[PDB]
Amino acid sequence: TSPRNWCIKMVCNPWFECVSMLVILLNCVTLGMYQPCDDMDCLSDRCKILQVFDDFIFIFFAMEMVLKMVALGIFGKKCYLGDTWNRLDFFIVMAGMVEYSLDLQNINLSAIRTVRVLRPLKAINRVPSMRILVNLLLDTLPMLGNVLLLCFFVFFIFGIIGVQLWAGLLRNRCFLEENFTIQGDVALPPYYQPEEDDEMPFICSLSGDNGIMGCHEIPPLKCVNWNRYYNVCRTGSANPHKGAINFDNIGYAWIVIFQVITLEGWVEIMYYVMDAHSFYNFIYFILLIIVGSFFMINLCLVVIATQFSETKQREHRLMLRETRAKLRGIVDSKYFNRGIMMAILVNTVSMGIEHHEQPEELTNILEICNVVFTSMFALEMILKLAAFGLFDYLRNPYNIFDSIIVIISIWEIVGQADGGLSVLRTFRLLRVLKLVRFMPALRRQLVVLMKTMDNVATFCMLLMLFIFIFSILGMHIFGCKFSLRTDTGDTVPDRKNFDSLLWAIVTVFQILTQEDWNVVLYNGMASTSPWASLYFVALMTFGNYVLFNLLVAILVEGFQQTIIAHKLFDYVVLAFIFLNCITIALERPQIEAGSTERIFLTVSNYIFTAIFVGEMTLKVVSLGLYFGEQAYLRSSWNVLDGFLVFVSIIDIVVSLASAGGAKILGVLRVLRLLRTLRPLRVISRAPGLKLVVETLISSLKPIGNIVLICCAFFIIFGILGVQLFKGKFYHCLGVDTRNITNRSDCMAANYRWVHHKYNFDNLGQALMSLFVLASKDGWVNIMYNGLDAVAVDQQPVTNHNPWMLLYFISFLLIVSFFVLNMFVGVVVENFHKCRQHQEAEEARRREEKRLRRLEKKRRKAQRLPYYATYCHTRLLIHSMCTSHYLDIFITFIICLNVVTMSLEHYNQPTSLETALKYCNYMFTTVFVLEAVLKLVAFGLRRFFKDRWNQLDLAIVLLSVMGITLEEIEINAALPINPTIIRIMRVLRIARVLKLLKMATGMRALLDTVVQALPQVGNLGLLFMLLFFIYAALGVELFGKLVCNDENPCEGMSRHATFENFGMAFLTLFQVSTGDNWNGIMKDTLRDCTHDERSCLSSLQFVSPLYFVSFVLTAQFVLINVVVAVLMKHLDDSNK
Ligand SMILES: CC(C)CCC[C@@H](C)[C@H]1CC[C@H]2[C@@H]3CC=C4C[C@@H](OC(=O)CCC(=O)O)CC[C@]4(C)[C@H]3CC[C@@]12C
Ligand SMILES: CC(C)CCC[C@@H](C)[C@H]1CC[C@H]2[C@@H]3CC=C4C[C@@H](OC(=O)CCC(=O)O)CC[C@]4(C)[C@H]3CC[C@]12C
Ligand SMILES: CC(C)CCC[C@@H](C)[C@H]1CC[C@H]2[C@@H]3CC=C4C[C@@H](OC(=O)CCC(=O)O)CC[C@]4(C)[C@H]3CC[C@]12C
Ligand SMILES: CC(C)CCC[C@@H](C)[C@H]1CC[C@H]2[C@@H]3CC=C4C[C@@H](OC(=O)CCC(=O)O)CC[C@]4(C)[C@H]3CC[C@]12C
Ligand SMILES: O=c1[nH]c2ccccc2n1C1CCN(CCCC(c2ccc(F)cc2)c2ccc(F)cc2)CC1
Ligand SMILES: *[C@@H]1O[C@H](CO)[C@@H](O)[C@H](O)[C@H]1NC(C)=O
Ligand SMILES: [Ca+2]
Ligand SMILES: [Ca+2]
Repeated sequence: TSPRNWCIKMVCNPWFECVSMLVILLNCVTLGMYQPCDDMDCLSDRCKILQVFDDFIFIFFAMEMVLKMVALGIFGKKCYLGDTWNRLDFFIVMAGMVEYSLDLQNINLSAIRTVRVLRPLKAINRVPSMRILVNLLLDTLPMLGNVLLLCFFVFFIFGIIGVQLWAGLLRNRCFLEENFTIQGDVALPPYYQPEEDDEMPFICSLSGDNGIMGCHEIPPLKCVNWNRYYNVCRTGSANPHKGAINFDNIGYAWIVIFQVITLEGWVEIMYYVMDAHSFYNFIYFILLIIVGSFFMINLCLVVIATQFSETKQREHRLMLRETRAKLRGIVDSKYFNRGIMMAILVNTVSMGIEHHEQPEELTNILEICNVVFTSMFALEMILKLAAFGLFDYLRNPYNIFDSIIVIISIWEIVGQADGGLSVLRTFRLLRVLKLVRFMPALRRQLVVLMKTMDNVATFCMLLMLFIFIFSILGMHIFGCKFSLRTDTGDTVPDRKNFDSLLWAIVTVFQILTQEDWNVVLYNGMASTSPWASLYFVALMTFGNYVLFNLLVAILVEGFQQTIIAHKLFDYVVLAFIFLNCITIALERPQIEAGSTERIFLTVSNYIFTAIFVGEMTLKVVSLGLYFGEQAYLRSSWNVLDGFLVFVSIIDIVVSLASAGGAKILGVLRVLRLLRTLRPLRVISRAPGLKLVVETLISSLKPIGNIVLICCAFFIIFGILGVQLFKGKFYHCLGVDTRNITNRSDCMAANYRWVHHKYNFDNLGQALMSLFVLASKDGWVNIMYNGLDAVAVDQQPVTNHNPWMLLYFISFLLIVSFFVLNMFVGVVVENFHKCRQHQEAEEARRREEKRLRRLEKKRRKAQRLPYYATYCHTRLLIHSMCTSHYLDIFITFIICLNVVTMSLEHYNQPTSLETALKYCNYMFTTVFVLEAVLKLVAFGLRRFFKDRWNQLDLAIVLLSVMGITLEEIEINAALPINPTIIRIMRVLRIARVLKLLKMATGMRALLDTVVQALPQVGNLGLLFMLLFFIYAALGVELFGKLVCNDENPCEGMSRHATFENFGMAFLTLFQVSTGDNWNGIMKDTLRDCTHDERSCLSSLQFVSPLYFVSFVLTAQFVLINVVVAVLMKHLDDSNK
């Protein structure tokens, strides 16, 4: 109409969208200036003027809303409320309206002011690339419901188990005697806490509960052993971590299960449970990690990638002067280019040399070397501008880059006064970048990287919007609430606080990286209220398991003589290895020399070596070593076996030379190390593992380019880190650690000059620290040491140099992107391979698939026995009583049962327990009722043919057994061990599995997993084998690292040490998960007090290599498991 026609021109003007986006950004800026720790009551100039800007923004929002409705109409597909984000704009408009109205009413209500945080979210529709990406993501969400209901299963089952088992156990610290006698001066705390004010508790075990720590393992204080008086322990006070980790409710159990889903702070709470209740809870925690933490979130990645692929396909288908030439010859000589390559390589080698307290002569050598190299590069500059000419030089901008290097280098040489020495040295790294102009494959690889970034840009902008929104929200609800109490006289804020928007963003990024996010969780959820964990859950989930899987999907979709017998020899030699491996699983460095076990191990090694050399001889006489083709050494695995047997012979010969053991000890160490590799012949002597290892190696080459690029970035950033930090990572750890500046002041107080173990002195330690950063573990501590570092030899101060965040976050982001593109590379390769075959086999299956269609045509009607069940008092059971309306009843009763076990908690009112008992009776009776109905519906033919009614039978049998045993303790007929009742309550959870019948989508998803078990099982066997090899190596290497008070460990706490074999197999399982593995490495490389040669040994050279190789191999094996599942998923989606 005419009134609409007045404003359609303005509202449809792209200028209107431009000014809209501009006011969105200005609103974001006004939000950013919030200072919760400083902005109390808004009694300042900045506060009032920002309130004025927010008023203006609200005015503009109301104006744009009203014009858009009057010009587009209301409540219709073409009207204003047609598109989602128009409705969202409506929502924030009304929210601001009510906020302003309540502000007029003089009501503070800092619970609706927090709604402002949704305002930046309006920009999502004002950028078309963002619009289309978010539209696709929203459209691909609704197919994600299946994995989320799987999430509900694997949270609810374990939460019920936990609340039934460990309810309230966490509380029970260790108290004093009942009628205790003290002369006076009451300093004895009510219970015992080893560290001040209960951040590390001493959870005991009640009498009657078989815990492991039972209040007689307390440390004797070091006079008067006051601690020994802590005799008995009863419940009370608070659960551990400021009342944040417990299993009392089911909400708390869900919080804890979420924490161990993120694989952070895991062994801490596992050891709480072990302290309190039983030693056998590692089964509970490991079964959760394997299922809940790996087969769950990676199923989310698989489902998101697959569904996004098909939604992209769907939307796509919807559309459906003379010597110049002479000198030119020397330039492209194919020998001069390699000469300047060698020049640049030795230049970067020279650059990496410098370190802390470098030799006085060496720095002069380096500076003259720099002069030589810049002179050579300038010579190349002049010769190339001469033989080519000014225009020919500028034709390729790589020449421009080289000229830039030349000019900055000569400027650095000239700039010897000030300023230049601080920065122009730091630009020397660009000289390394000249290699790309030479190496060919590293041109196409970077080109395809840029092709990816072409689309990754919009996702990156989306990510920063998301992180900004959540940082604003956190800074609201947690603002100035993390004030850590006094420690040296003042309440120093936690470094992870939310007080300033800079710290808000860096803390939200920290949490997104899942490193020390539990510290923030506890320190926040004990500040506001226990419901504050929903914020962390929403952040971590919506970010990590949705947006990032979206990024992965974006990349993946973007890239589109004598007699010889060989009948059963392999199985028997595999048996012999099993035996050898259980001979290898016992050499703990604690068996006393000359014991029965030592002798048994020696003789077992003797016979096993005899058997293996015998089979080696058999094979070689069958084939021959290298005498022509098809010999013994024409295959890799035979070469490996020969290598192992040769090392075995060397070891036995040297061992028999034990006399004169001086100077050969290192040889013995190396020979033991190479012994531990012997459990690797299974791959050769088993077909599936052999094929899988070949497939791994084959998939390893197409990602080689990215690996080399990532290693180059590691070297570049390592040299950069050496440049920035030289010897700044020294801090005066003492009783005061205050009012002291430099080493001289520290020695004045005589405390100590402690040296951090993760530093940037050398380039090797630079690479170690960079690997720690890149693996998202313990990187916050390194970042704190980086920001705090002040100068060469004095105390770091808190946040001295907040600019290093750029380095410490840019490294994480770049390394993370390279790792993501490495995965995406594995998938593409594998798909290409299978797709090439696939169709061939599947064609024949489709020829058989129509036969299966013909098979169902046979199935039409074999006179089903409904009539025999008709008129026999059950004409209604078989037909009217087996309808879906009778199964909605069963599902509803299942949900009521779920929500009624979801109500148990510690110290519940007795009335609630009685009501739950009555509800259990109700539900058992009804389950019996439809069990009998189903049994009368049909005889025993289909009763054993359903394969699912048996599940109902088992459940009803468990339920009736449970209700029957309840009577036994009503009448006290027989003394029943409460363990039986425990098992029965905890097993009542089996009534949940009845939902699987209706959830056909979950059935399909779990199936798609199930027909991946060839590859998945072979990879799992490989993974166990890798743990075995690395555990044996670790036991041999770090076996004797004593952990006591005088050697305070950081990561190997109680059973995570390497002493035994299994105790090391656990710590390998812990390192693989990436929880406090950096702590374990710091524990190993630890100079001791000359108590042992292991501490003084070559640990520094070999411990980091051990840990890095293990972490890389474990992660790669897991990636290959995931890609196998994903390919089978795409194949199933094809059919
Ligand atoms: C390549 C990326 C993917 C991972 C980085 C691998 C590093 C963990 C490796 C390669 C460089 C090695 C470093 C080379 C040099 C050294 C110096 C070495 O000797 C020392 O300077 C400390 C002892 C001393 O001399 O006082 C300590 C081991 C270390 C850090 C090495 C740590 C382990 C390192 C093997
Ligand atoms: C192109 C579109 C899609 C980008 C959307 C993201 C922006 C809306 C976000 C990303 C970066 C944010 C900026 C990050 C940094 C700050 C600095 C901040 O100022 C302060 O740091 C003050 C700190 C203090 O006072 O203690 C003001 C908000 C602002 C500009 C933010 C405004 C909102 C920005 C631009
Ligand atoms: C996408 C949805 C499902 C999650 C998005 C996160 C927020 C919209 C929700 C989830 C967590 C909730 C918070 C949980 C904890 C806090 C602190 C909590 O502390 C108090 O009791 C202070 C009471 C007061 O004086 O306001 C009050 C509820 C609140 C603000 C909640 C506000 C709304 C939050 C941030
Ligand atoms: C079957 C093959 C293919 C590999 C299986 C080997 C391991 C999975 C098993 C078999 C031998 C078991 C080990 C047998 C003996 C020991 C020593 C044992 O040490 C002690 O308990 C001594 C301390 C004490 O007695 O109090 C710890 C368990 C452990 C490591 C066992 C851990 C689990 C092991 C390594
Ligand atoms: O959550 C995050 N925020 C972050 C912010 C910055 C940097 C990293 C961030 N992270 C990661 C943290 C852990 N987690 C999976 C790790 C690797 C994972 C993977 C690797 C590559 C890839 F392309 C997709 C998924 C994977 C999955 C299965 C495996 F078997 C091995 C490894 C999700 C991403
Ligand atoms: C070390 O700190 C003290 C304490 O103020 C100061 O006087 C001195 O100049 C500093 N530098 C030294 C001793 O080189
Ligand atoms: Ca950690
Ligand atoms: Ca981690």
